[PDB]
Amino acid sequence: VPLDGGRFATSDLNDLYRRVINRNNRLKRLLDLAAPDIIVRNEKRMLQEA
Amino acid sequence: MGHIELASPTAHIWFLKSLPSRIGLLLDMPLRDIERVLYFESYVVIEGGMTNLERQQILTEEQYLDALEEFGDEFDAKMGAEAIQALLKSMDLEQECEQL
Amino acid sequence: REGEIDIAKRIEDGINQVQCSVAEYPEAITYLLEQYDRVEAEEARLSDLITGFVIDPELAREKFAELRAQYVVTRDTIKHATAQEEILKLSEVFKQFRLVPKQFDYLVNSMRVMMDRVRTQERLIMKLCVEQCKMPKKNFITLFTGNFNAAIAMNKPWSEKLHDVSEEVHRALQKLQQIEEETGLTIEQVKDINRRMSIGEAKARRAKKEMVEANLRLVISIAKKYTNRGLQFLDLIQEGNIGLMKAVDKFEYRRGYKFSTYATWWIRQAITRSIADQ
RNA sequence: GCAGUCUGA
DNA sequence: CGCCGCGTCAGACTGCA
DNA sequence: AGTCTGACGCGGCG
Repeated sequence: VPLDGGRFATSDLNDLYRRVINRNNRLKRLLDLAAPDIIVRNEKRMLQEA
Repeated sequence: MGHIELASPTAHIWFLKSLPSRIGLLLDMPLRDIERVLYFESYVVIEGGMTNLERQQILTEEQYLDALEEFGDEFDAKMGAEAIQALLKSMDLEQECEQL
Repeated sequence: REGEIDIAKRIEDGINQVQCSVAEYPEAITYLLEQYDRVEAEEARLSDLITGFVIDPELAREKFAELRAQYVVTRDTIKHATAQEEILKLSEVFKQFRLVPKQFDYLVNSMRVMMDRVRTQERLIMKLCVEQCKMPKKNFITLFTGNFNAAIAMNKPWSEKLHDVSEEVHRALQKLQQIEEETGLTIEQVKDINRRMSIGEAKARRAKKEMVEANLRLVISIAKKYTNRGLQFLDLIQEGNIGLMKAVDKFEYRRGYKFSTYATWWIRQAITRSIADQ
C-alpha cells in the first residue's frame, strides 16, 4: 500500500520474495557465463538460504 | 498465484529441518550430514558403481578430488540440493519397504 | 609471481596429459583425416581446424600424410606391446597438433559420450544385481575387470538368483560386445584413458581453484574503485572474476608478465560492459 | 499493516 | 542438545518501511 | 558482514 510519505508500507514477503528473485536471477547469469565452481557454489548456497 | 522457476533445485526446509527430518528419515542418513551436503560443505556419491563408495557415503571437499584420482569417473558425486534430489529420485519405495 | 609459474606448469602438464590421453584413440585419426580433406576440398578451413603445431597448410599436409601412414601401421599392429609401441608413435605425431579449441572440444566430448556408452551398461547391470543377489560384489570387481559369458555357476544359493536376470544379463553382454566392437578397442583401455584425461582436467581445475583465491587481490581492488558506477561491490567482483577466468585459458604464461597484469585488460572489459548491462 | 511503551478489567 | 510453548480483551501515544 | 552485538529464561520432550 502506498503511504502518505511516499515510502510504501510493505509486507515482509515482498522483501523476502525479492531477496530470492535477485539471487535466482543472479544464478541464471552464471549458468550462462559458465562461471567457475567456487562462485556458483556460493551463489547456489545463497539461493538455498534465501 | 505465480511461480518462480528456480535455476537450480532447492531443498524444502520444512521437510529437512522439522524434526524428525523427513528427508533424513527417508534416506536413512543423519540430518547433520544432509545439512553439510545441501549447503555445499561436503559431497555425496549418487552412485559408487564399481568402486568402494556406498551410495549414502558423504565425502568432504578434498576427498572428492582424491577419489577422482583413485577411480576416475567410475563413481559420481554431487553437492547441494541436486545431489539430494538425485538420491531421492533414485530410490525404490516398494522395494525398500519390502526389504525393511 | 613464482607461484603463478608453479601453477601454470602444472596446468600445461595437465593439458599435455589430456592431449596424449585423447591421442590414444585411433578413430580420432579417421576423424582428422576426414577433417583435413574437408579443408582441402574447400568446404572447410584449417584456421578453424588447426591453430598451430608442436601458419602453413603444406606442413599440415605433411603431418596429415604422416598421420595416415601412422593409421595404416596402427591397423597392422593387431598384436600386446606390439600395439603399444605403435600407439606411442601415434601419440608422438598427435602431440604435434595445436588444435583449434572447438575441434578439441568436439573430440573430448565425443570421448565423453563414448565413455558414457559403456557407462550405461556398467551401471544398469549393477542395478540389476544389487536388488536381489546380496552378491560377492567385492569380487564382481574382479569379474568385470576380467571382461557371465562363462560365470553362471557361482556355487552359492544366489547362483539361482542370477537366473532371474540372466536373460537381461546376456542382453547386456550383447550390447557390451556391440559397443566394444564399435570402438575397435578394449573397453578397459578406454576406461583407463578416460580416467587419465579426467585426472588431467581435474588437476588443471584444482590448480585453477587455487589460482582464483591466489588472484582475488586485483579483482577486489578494481571493484573497490568501480563501486560508484551504480552497482554493488559484490557483483563487480563477480564480473572481474569471470573476466579473470576468460584470461586464464588464453594466457601465454611464457611471456614473463604477471597474470594479474593480463586480467585487467579483460576486467575492464568485464566490469565496464556489465555496468552497461546493469 | 507492524513494533515498542504505558494503562485498564 | 535443539525445539516447542508460555491468558483474554480494550485504550492511548510514538516511530517506521 | 563488522558489530565499540547478547546472554541477562524455564520446563518438558524427543
